[PDB]
Amino acid sequence: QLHNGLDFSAKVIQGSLDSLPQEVRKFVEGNAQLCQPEYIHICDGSEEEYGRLLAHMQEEGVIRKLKKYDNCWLALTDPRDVARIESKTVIITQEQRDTVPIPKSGQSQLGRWMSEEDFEKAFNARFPGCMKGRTMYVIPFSMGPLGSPLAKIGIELTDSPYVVASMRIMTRMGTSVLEALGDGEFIKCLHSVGCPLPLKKPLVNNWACNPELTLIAHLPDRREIISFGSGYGGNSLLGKKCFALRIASRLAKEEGWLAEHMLILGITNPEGKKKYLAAAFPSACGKTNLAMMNPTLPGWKVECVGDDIAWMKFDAQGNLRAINPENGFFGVAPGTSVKTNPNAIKTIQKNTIFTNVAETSDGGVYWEGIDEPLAPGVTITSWKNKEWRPQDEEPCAHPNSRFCTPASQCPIIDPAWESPEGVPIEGIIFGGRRPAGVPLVYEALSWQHGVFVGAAMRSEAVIMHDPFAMRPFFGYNFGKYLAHWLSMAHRPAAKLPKIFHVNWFRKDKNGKFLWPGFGENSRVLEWMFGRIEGEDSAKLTPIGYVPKEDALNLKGLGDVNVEELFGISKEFWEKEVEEIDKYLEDQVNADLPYEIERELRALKQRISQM
Ligand SMILES: O=C([O-])C(=O)[O-]
Ligand SMILES: [Mn+2]
Ligand SMILES: [Mn+2]
Ligand code: NA
Repeated sequence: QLHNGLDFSAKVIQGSLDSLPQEVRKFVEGNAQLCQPEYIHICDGSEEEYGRLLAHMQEEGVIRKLKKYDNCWLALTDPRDVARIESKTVIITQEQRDTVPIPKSGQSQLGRWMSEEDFEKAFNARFPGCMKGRTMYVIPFSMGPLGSPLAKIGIELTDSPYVVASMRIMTRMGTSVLEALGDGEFIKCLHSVGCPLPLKKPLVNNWACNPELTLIAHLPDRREIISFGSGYGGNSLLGKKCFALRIASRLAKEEGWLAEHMLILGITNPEGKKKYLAAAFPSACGKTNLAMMNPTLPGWKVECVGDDIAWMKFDAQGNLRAINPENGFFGVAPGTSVKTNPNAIKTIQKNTIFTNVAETSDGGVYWEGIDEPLAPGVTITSWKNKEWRPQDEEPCAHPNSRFCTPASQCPIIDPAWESPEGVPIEGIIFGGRRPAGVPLVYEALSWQHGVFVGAAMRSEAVIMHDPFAMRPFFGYNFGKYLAHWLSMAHRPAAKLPKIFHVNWFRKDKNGKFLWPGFGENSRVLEWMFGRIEGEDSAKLTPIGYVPKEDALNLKGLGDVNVEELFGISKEFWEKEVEEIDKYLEDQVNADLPYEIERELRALKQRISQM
């Protein structure tokens, strides 16, 4: 430099620009030049850093300590900033069609593209000087076990201490990640709450955000994630959805692997034989519930590898190896009870950050569906910081409120949850909320049919399409994604996992659920287990294999309505197939793999013959 305006060394309050890898320093310094932070804090990932940052946020009123628990915290946000906003979530590529198929109707439900040109304008409208008066935190994080050949590293720059704290839980972060990275490639993650000081607008609930300018951008060819205006969850914790789904799915396409919205669980039978299963459900269908299920069948054990995302790659032996890229659970809080999820309740008792849940007068947490009586006299403060009663119109916790907890604390965390080589997947489970027509469980007829079943997934929010549970998350053209899945069948040695589809939520003719669910879902898993083992416990139907008469263990369940629960009606499925046909033609069109259209034609024909 000729002057003093490019070297940010004097601004570093922890760490050293001289200690960073070359490309890390350039990423850090270049963005400091643009965003103009008062300070640069290079995170070390220490407990000391963590505790002090927590106490600082506490003193500022950004978070509250929950006194009932061990080292637990509560953040209440500005009500404008409570969730991911897909309309403000975009992927930038040279051509639109690389990001999304071109829909015949004109409006895509499979993603949202922005031109390079439009993003540049948006970027320039947002980031210059955006961190004035704030600390820029530098988060070196690994997605996956540090030593895993399947793990990927990112650097996230942020002006939110809430993000730092949450990222510590959700990823492996700190000095060891920088040491592991060296001069290797990393995903560039830039985040700002978009409120430079002095504040131009009112600070609501001590929660910095810029709703009008909120934009969550992905530049896969630049390996960059750029997010502005939201401090919340999947908008700000850049490793989770942005990196481990959107960027990663593109990388996976390029490199021969898969990045998927799937839980990973290990299940052991009463004979000591263990299998790993993956399952993709929409974000309201019992995913965390299944991942840390407490099975009701004697002698069965379920252990949790991950509850949200899976990175999967065939090894030289042909086994589909999976890792959980995350280091914690960012779970939806309402609906979590000792009934629905006893192991979740146990996990979140300590070292856990809660966001937008209710607080009890004795320093505890509360939300809809917690199904836990309070002592008389104990009162509730809602997520809106106001007195609340169980009979009031509005809920005490926001529907998208969250716990943010360490994975290592789950009482049934799998002993291989951090194994570098990953765990061998033997089955993949798709599923949704369908009150009618769709059986409790069926098995895909082939890999190609299995990919179709994934592609055809629909779930009651109105029943909407959500293929592979990836609708908000495709890093690239969904048709190409289908092609990618299909190509797995053409590599020699590959042991293709059996594919199943589940529906826990089928109802009778008056609104009553047909299946008790929760821990009883172990009875369905047992069937899958046996089918993987090659047992003839199946009956052929037009939609795939279903359990034979008496194949399902229904002991202790009373009078289960088997005929309704597993009923398949021509009328319903004629409608179903036409709807899938119209959806795929519109939304995928020219990019629809031949094999998928073939499976569609085949299903239609099987239905026509019943
Ligand atoms: O936060 C999540 O996990 C989601 O929205 O799928
Ligand atoms: Mn998810
Ligand atoms: Mn359930
Ligand atoms: Na707050």
